[PDB]
Amino acid sequence: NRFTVAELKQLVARPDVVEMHDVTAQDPKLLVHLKATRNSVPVPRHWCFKRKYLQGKRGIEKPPFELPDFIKRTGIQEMREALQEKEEQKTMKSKMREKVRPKMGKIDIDYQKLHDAFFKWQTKPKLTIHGDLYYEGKEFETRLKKPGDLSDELRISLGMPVPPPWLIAMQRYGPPPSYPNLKIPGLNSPLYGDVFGT
Amino acid sequence: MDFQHRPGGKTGSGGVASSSESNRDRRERLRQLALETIDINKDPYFMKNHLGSYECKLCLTLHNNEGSYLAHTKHQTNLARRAA
Amino acid sequence: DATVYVGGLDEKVSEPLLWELFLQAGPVVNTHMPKDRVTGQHQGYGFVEFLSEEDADYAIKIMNMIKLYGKPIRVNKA
Ligand SMILES: [Zn+2]
Repeated sequence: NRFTVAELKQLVARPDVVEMHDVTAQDPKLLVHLKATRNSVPVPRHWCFKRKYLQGKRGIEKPPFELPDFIKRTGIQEMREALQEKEEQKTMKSKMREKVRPKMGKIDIDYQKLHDAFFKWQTKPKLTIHGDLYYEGKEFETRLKKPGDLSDELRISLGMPVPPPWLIAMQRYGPPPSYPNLKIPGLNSPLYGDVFGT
Repeated sequence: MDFQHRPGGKTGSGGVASSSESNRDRRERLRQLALETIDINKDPYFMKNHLGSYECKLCLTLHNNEGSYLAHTKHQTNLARRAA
Repeated sequence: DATVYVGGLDEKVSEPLLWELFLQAGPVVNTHMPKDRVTGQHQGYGFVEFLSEEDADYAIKIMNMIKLYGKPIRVNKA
């Protein structure tokens, strides 16, 4: 009733876009033709998982938040945490005493600093591509760090100026068999910053 | 009038707290009592989430209330399963 | 012999630093770096299970000359 993956790979120009269960679809050729375009996105992985989306963590800890640079440059966090720590030591007798007798002028800094941080110190953040899809990971493999290029921490730890000590053995040993398509600049493809290869 | 036998009150008091303030004070005191009993019992399975929820790492179970984790003491069979 | 024991490192060179050095040199499928229950610090030696035996051979032969965190990292077949 439906052909195998070899007939779908021979019929379509992109055999890598053919899925494992795409042959059981009603229109596998149309799905392969739609999946082979330049501006398509894959199905999110939760359709195969029994686990719900971002639900099965249940035991890990995370940092609360990282504020942007202009908000921390206004410095609202310091007296906000000071006010929270002062209110945490207060009693409820003191809480209704302050409720019936308020004390203003707590922060009272200006309007111009927040006006400058909203407008003059406004920085455009880092936004990902149109075809990006967040999943259960997508926060750890940030190397896409090129292969064939040592990191800056490993270059500083081994005393590599910007000549690593193992770069001569890497040049004499040729390309590595794990990444044959990776080209190391300076020794194999004659490299700005710590990324001295691709 | 009997000034020394009236019910006791002090000036600049602010009055009695409402139901919401008393409820959140009771919830904070229950959280403090649960943390005190956890630190007395020295149970390493208790964790606080980044969203602020009780979690049993030995059971891998979230808890809505403090007494939900206080009643999670099954946990012996899950501890024997997670021991190996 | 896909698994390779990588040692001769210090406390600055960790499992992520070894993973970055692997992504520079040769890919490792899995990492085994157990730690003690009292100290909980990286010893600098771990079992990197490579995706191929040639990657572990190139790690033991060619990549066993770097200075990981000041100490000379040595990769042996395991
Ligand atoms: Zn439990």
